[PDB]
Amino acid sequence: SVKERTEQIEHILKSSVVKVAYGSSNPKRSEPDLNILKDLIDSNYVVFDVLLQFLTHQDPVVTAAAAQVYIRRAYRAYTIGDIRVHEGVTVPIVEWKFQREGILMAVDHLDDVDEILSQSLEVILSNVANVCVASTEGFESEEEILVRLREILDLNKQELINASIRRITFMFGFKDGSYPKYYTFNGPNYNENETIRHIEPALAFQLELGRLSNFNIKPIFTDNRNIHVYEAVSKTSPLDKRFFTRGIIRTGHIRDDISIQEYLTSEANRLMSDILDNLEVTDTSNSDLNHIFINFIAVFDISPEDVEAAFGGFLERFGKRLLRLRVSSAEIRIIIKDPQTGAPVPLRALINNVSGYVIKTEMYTEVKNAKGEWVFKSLGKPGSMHLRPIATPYPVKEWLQP
Repeated sequence: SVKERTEQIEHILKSSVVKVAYGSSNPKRSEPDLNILKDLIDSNYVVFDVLLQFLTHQDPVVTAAAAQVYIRRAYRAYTIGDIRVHEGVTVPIVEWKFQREGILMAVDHLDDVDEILSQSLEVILSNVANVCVASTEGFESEEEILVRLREILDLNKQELINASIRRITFMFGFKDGSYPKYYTFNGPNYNENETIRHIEPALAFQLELGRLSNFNIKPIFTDNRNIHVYEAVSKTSPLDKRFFTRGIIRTGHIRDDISIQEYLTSEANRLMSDILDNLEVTDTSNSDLNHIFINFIAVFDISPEDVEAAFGGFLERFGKRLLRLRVSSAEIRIIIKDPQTGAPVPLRALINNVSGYVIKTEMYTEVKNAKGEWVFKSLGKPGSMHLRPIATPYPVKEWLQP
């Protein structure tokens, strides 16, 4: 796959750019066919892991077709406008509108940023800036690479504001399969939003950090960038300390042999082990109600009954590890494709150790309320949160309030 996908993109981007037959030359710069890219933008598989490669490629016409992907996909749950491709100081600059405007830039090395930055800003808090770096051959530590960003930011600060930059994101490509890195900095003082590291901000909703609105969060950086760990402390009670962990699975390659059930289940396990590793290391001192949240991103042909079955025994299998770490509940978010309609239908497994004697895997779908809001709707018999809103924050231990 890594290779075959990477190969698949080269062709796929170029088929959008080709308008003509053999021999006859094509326009130097035309639009790219959406319909060809519509596979890549709406794909169930991962894309942002390699796609970044094809942004600082040779042909500038390609770069453009690759960026649309990045933006079209990145802002797919947004009503996107029209995209305009400029030429900047060195590299081209892509600009789009959505509902506010966004800038996208392509670079070769972090030393060349300060340059194009200021320039690009001449294209013009409510707007979005984000930058891809092709490489950082020159630095070593991460903290090293940051402090240059902190400069590169603090240096253009004024210009950044004058373009109403809500937030600016620095991306870092790869080719070996690693998911890119991301550093996003907010606001009128430009500063790392540490809580959304290593995710495009448009997709950040994936972590569902809103649901931690009753606690004071702090990330706890990790080798692994599918896993986001947060130390959380009740706003109303400093003794109610917890550890919310927010894993995301996005599928690179499904095998032929194995069913969807087996896939979900193994991929599922594979996180857990890492997840639980990172905890069996970090200082989880007076923790007590720790939480795991696996968010599958692909869409799947499995059926609800199959899904549920996929997670029978899931936790039981890590009994000790979960018990010493004091994890109590899990929550998994899977997306089925309706058998007839083919429409994607999201599910929600919720598994609860609570009432310590047995585990309980409540199941649910997501559905819009009468009022507008999305709502857990139990698949089976009414369960804990049958009409409750999906976006409902985690409640605090009230009996620790002074």
